[PDB]
Amino acid sequence: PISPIETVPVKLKPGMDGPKVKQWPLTEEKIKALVEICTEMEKEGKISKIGPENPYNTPVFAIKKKDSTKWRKLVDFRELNKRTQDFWEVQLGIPHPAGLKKKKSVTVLDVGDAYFSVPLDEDFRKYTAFTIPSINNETPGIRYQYNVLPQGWKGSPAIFQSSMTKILEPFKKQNPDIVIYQYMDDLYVGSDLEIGQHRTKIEELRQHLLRWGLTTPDKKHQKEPPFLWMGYELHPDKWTVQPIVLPEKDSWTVNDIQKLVGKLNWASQIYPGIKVRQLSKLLRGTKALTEVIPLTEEAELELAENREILKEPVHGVYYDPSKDLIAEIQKQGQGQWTYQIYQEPFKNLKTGKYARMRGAHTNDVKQLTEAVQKITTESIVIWGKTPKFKLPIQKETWETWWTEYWQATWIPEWEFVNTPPLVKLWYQLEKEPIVGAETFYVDGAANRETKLGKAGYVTNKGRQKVVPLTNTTNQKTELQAIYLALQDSGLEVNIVTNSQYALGIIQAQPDKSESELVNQIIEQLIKKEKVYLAWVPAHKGIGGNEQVDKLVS
Amino acid sequence: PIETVPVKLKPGMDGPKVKQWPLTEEKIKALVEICTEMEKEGKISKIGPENPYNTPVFAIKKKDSTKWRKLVDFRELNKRTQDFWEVQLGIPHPAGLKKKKSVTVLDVGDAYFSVPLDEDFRKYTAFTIPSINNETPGIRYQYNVLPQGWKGSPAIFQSSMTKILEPFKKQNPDIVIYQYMDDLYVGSDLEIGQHRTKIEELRQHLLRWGLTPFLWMGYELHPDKWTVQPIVLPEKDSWTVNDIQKLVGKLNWASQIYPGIKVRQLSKLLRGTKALTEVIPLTEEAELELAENREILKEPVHGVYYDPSKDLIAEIQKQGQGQWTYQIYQEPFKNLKTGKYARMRGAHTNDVKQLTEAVQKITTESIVIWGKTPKFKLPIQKETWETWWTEYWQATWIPEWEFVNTPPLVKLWYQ
DNA sequence: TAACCCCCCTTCGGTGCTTTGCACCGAAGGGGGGT
Ligand SMILES: Cn1c2ccccc2c2c1cc(C#N)c(=O)n2-c1ccc([N+](=O)[O-])cc1
Ligand SMILES: OC[C@H]1O[C@@](CO)(O[C@H]2O[C@H](CO)[C@@H](O)[C@H](O)[C@H]2O)[C@@H](O)[C@@H]1O
Ligand SMILES: [N+]
Repeated sequence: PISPIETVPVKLKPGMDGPKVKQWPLTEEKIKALVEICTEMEKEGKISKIGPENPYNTPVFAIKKKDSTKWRKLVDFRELNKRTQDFWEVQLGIPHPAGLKKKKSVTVLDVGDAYFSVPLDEDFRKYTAFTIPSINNETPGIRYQYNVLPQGWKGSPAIFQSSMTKILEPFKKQNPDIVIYQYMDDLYVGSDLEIGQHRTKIEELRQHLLRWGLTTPDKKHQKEPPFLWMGYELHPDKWTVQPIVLPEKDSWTVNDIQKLVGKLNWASQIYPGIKVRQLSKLLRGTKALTEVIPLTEEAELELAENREILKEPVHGVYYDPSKDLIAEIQKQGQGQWTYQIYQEPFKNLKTGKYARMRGAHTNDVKQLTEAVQKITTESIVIWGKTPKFKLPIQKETWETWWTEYWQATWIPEWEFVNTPPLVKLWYQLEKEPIVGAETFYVDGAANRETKLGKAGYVTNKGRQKVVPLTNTTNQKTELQAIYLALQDSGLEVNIVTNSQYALGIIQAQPDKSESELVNQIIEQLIKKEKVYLAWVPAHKGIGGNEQVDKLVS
Repeated sequence: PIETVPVKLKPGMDGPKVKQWPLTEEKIKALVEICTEMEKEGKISKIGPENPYNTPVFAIKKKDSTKWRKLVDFRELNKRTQDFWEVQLGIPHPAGLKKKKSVTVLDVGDAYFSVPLDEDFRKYTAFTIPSINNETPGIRYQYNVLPQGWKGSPAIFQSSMTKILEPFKKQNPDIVIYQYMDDLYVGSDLEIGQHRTKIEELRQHLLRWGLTPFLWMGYELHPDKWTVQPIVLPEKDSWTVNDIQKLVGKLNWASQIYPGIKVRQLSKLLRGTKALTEVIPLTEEAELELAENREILKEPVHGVYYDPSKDLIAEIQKQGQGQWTYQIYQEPFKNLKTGKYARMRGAHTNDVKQLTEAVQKITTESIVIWGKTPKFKLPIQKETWETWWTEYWQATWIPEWEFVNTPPLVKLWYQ
């Protein structure tokens, strides 16, 4: 005698009616095997037959279980999903083995036929109607409606998942000494009890589920490590990911690299040093998934270095709340950053990488701050606290940055680790004009129609230059003018401009840019010894600003 | 046995659907304990995923407070909730509160937990408590009473509030009392010792209703000591070309605020093409212009005043060395107030804590002066602010904000 | 020939000020993973 699960009220979107889509042409191979399952569900109580008074319908079909002789049945409720009320998902994230505390006894079991053990809403079962062709639609055919949560309905995951929590709620309160990680129907159970009391605790829970109609088939009951859980392998003192499949195909399409880079990201959670910059660079462009891509020299070298990391097996450890969390970051170049999170040296809880390039112009300090932020949020999710950081940047470098930057920025408690390449600021702008340094009044202009322009400067010593430019913009000529002044000045120079655009970029001390021109300006700034940038308003009759504006306009 | 005040949303607007953000261990444990006690006491009830609404929740510790407090980010719900001024449940603002020598802020939100809430509106107060490492899916709740931090709670409770304060107000006719969100502002011109005494009077006066996070805390303000930060022009005896260029640029920016400012005679000093460090003396015409511009910066702007129907906007600039400037306005370049903060908590070590402090200081001043909280333009990168601001938040309300990046070309608000 | 969830890389269009160019950023759509 099972206990009935209270149904969850489900509605359609206001002013909308059930789905009426009828059926797609079905091959006889599928039409046959389906009718066998229809009767099985009717006998088992999963489905009801009566549907002549039901004007709604949703297509049905089936395909093969992954590399199995069995046919998998699924309903395309995409039309009903549009008409179904919106749900708030209670699944907020994916649990991670690096967050598991070591438990003396562990068990992993699943619920048999989860969706089909949860009663659908009494009033809503009518909208799940579906029709199967008897024999190629020769005869009307058998119609059915779901009495339980069907696969493919946007509300099934949230409803089952929440029902699972109410069922587990009493057991956990009456057994606080146990830890249960519930992910859908997959359950992780661990305790420091003796294996005997553990199997007793397991059977108390295993019966607690059957009372509410939830079976626990021994086909999915794991009692001996390594436990297969969430795509990992759980050993008593270590964990690792289930083996990864690296495509070795010698002819790479667009979709080949997408699948390739995808698996490398998944591997980067424990395999240190994974890089996907050059491989993903091949993917940039609105090219179809079928186009074959020749691997560049760097993209081929990056893939080789990844094989060197993945050829060797790596393991992760478990979390110890008594010890502090340590996060260490290393610079990999080209805006790539890798990190490791650990509590004791060389026994990593997990690893990761940050390679996001945000903004056309940036520097290593900004990217390091962003890597720290990603790690921080990731750590609060898995462990609920912020780790201590070991960063390849000197305290002096960071202080100079955050104290001078006009935007508020901060890094949590951290210490410097001398692990080249170090992060540094490649140049620093003066705060006051340099005495005895030539003053370049720069300016630029571009004809909006012809796209032609000029860039140049005039100096206090009578030095002048004007340069013609083709296929340019006002903004580009303003940067070009500054570049000219840096090229044509000594190691110390004062530069006066009215380009708010140019000053905003340069004052942020970028060390890398998507703009060829900005990178050339950076190259000049790194060579200088003193550079004072000053802004003045345009068209106000100021100094050489009015003079150079004439030359270039 | 108390009937519930019906509340609707603004027509044509759905409910709040804001995802819960990750919480630290200490914040989740404090929430579980708090929500456990609130469920026992009937103030909240668990719900399922059939409720499509959600509002972020987290916890704070107020200034010099060691116990956790629960805070719900009802910003999305407050914007979607019907304005109670149109329902005529709006609370007027006393222009004399900012004039009192001392103002104490009392957390009275705890009293909201006694009034029931409109049943049809309870589904909009849904929130989700997360778990570390996603061990358990989200645990969802909803409110059965007036929730703290909701803009309708002080409006619905206003009728009960005026009753409880009637004895205190009529025995002390000079003390001003203003209610905003879960806080009560009580200002007086009395002596500090007598002010704190009359505050304790109102505390036990509040017990005489609660007898028929907690009430005990109180923070003292002094709005009569609040000053403004005016635009200042340096005074030099000798000026370099760079000095006059900076001056001309600053005055050109300032002319958008003060229309009477002129820079013609000062620009002529920059006619040639000179080295930035060259000292050049002022012409007789330029000396009058500089002095005249300072006068114009001494007087207030013409036709700038507070419009109750317009929203308040606050801009903040990081000036370095723990200095932070801000301006409050409703129309661009028509500033209602300009100010500067310095030596706040976190100065010289933590930019986010200083900015969080500045946001709270400025909001408090806007509530006292206009009874409105401003929408903030924050000088910070979105991800940086979102990663840290809850670690330093110490108020029971949360203002609206957006993220700006304005490089300082001219030092306008701070020399 | 699909349901929900987390992540990364790319493109792209919407937004605003650096203006009718250029940059910031969130939504998708690709991929990886989980049930
Ligand atoms: C590829 N795949 C899967 C792959 C592995 C496991 C489940 C699914 C799956 C799917 C796909 C769907 C769909 N639609 C689906 O509903 N499920 C599913 C998930 C959980 C349960 N249950 O807990 O009972 C039922 C169906
Ligand atoms: O609201 C969405 C999302 O944006 C953030 C970013 O800081 O800011 C908003 O937060 C409020 C909801 O909590 C919005 O109502 C408000 O308009 C805005 O400040 C986050 O706070 C929020 O998660
Ligand atoms: N110009």
